Amino acid sequence: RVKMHVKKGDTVLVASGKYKGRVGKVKEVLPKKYAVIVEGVNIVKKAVRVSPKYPQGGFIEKEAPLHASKVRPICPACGKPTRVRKKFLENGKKIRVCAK
Amino acid sequence: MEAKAIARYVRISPRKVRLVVDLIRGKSLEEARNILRYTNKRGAYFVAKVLESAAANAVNNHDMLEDRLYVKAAYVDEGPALKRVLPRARGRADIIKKRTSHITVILGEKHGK
Amino acid sequence: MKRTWQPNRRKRAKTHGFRARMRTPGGRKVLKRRRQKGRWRLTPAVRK
Amino acid sequence: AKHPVPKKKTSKARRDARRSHHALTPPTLVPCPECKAMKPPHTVCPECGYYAGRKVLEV
RNA sequence: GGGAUGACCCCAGGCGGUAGGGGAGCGUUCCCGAUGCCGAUGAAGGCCGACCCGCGAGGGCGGCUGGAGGUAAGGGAAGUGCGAAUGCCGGCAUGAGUAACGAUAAAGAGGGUGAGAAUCCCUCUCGCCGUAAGCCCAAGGGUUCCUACGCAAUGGUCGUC
RNA sequence: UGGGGCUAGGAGUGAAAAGCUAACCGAGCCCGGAGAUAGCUGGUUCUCCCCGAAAUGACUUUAGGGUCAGCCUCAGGCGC
RNA sequence: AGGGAAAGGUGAAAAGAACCCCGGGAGGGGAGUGAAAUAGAGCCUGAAACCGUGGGCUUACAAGCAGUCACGGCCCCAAGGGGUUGUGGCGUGCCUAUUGAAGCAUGAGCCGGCGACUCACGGUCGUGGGCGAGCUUAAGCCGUUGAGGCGGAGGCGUA
Repeated sequence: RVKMHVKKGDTVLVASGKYKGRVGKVKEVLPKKYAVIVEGVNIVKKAVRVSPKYPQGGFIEKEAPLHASKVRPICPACGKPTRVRKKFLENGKKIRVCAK
Repeated sequence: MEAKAIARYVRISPRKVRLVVDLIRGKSLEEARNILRYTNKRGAYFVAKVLESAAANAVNNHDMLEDRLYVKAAYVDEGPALKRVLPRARGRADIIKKRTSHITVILGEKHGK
Repeated sequence: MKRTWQPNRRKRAKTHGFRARMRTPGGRKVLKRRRQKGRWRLTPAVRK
Repeated sequence: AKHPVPKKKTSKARRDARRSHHALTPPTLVPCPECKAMKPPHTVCPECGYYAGRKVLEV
């Protein structure tokens, strides 16, 4: 419902800021918040776990979302806007001059 | 080097607490404790509390050395009041303001060379 | 001294109630005004 | 609210001038003999005490 | 008066001012100029100056603050300039550590508990009500009843209640 | 004296004061007509330049309000 | 019946401050995140009244609409300025209303923000233009989608 966008569970390059030019997989997409995942932004948010059953939270943490426009999908080369193709029976998406 | 304290939002009127802060301004840490010990005021308790946390900080955090310490300066500034209603005769209703304070203490080390 | 408000629940319902207001054309208009205003109570809040 | 009332706002200067005498006094103290402490004179005090008299603890 | 009208040089007069009449300007918001020009090497706004230009309203210049906007030359519209209205809204002052703390039935001590107790719990003294200041129903009130954890606020002080 | 009822705004009620009718009744309260009207009182916001009054007469259900005249100002014309 | 408020904003991202230290807590002080933490949570910018601390000049034989003019001393970058004020000269608040007000006549505690000569249609002078014995269109119709054309019924003027 107009919510839908650009990339999904697959390989992408960053063109952002801090992590410019990177390549990482599946973005575990939101999208209520318009973001992604990659293997990119990491920060250590200081912890003690949700309940210190299986005690403390550790000190390297997880990936940050990252704004969904900073990523750019890729195939036999680099980025390319996605285009769309009929198949003559179903529907899928071809990169501009290549495939998928 | 100096150590700093600051106790915010304490719930007592400035004009009243100042009275005792002005007592210890510029004195050895040792005397201050006794001045407050035997000064006979609600504000004692409050200022004592802030005088100690300051000196802990000097020793512990800036390795300054208990014996050399004194009150370099101190002051108490005003915070935002608590407004409350007081009914009167012929049902007239005044507003009473419960005043409030931010208490500050800073220690230094006497002499050097 | 004894004052003006002397609550009695029978009295209130018979006087300012719903069924009461709908009997009289004037009472009918009260609601109609109230509803168009978006009041959350058309009649005084009365129960147990 | 009634009869007599101030004619003018009292000026900052004359406010503070009233208060010249509001200054405080430090409590008067002597060293607790028969123990290292300060205490106000003519007082029993509980780091110490007296002799032919009562005080804190002894075990 | 020069008169190469130069709006610049020379000469001579006028210039106290309420109600009012007339003439010039300065600044605020918005529009064309704009698919432009300035801008993170710092926009608007804020704080300072003994400097520069204007008779003046104003405009420049410099230093600190601020962090994303601003908008010439020449013109066009108007919710366009506040000190007063026992003006309106909000904020903070004075009186002031001043009057008060709501029946003149009345208190004292010892033990607990607690970071902290005149103000909580227990005990022993003392005082006050007793066609009540005791008990039982009706109205009205709407969980205030009981219990465990609490004390920022509410309690006219304190508070572990 | 408790509970249940009835009467209202030029209307009720009143052993009669113009009393009472939801803490101000010689005519209740609310909303509307409505931004009533107010010859009365108050207030009216940046700068410089030139000129600069009146508090009289006539009439006025007029007399602290007006209309004409008089006295201030600007523009055009006339020229001792 | 009816009346009727106040109250918006961290940061690009919560990375919203683990752990230690004083404190019953609330607060703070280290540490750490961030470009920035007087961006730390009724947190952008943070003006004024109002309340503090520190520093220079200054005051206890004076007398005043609180200022100005002149000397003189001290304190801070240099033949000149800035700050402060000892002595001497001179000086009846602002506004309104009034024949006349410092007036013992009205209003105002102080600061900030809101706050009062407008618009439509007629009319009448003045003025910058167009066309002229003539000048001008209204409703509407056609286009534009920030484009303009057409439309003489009518109106004023020529006695």
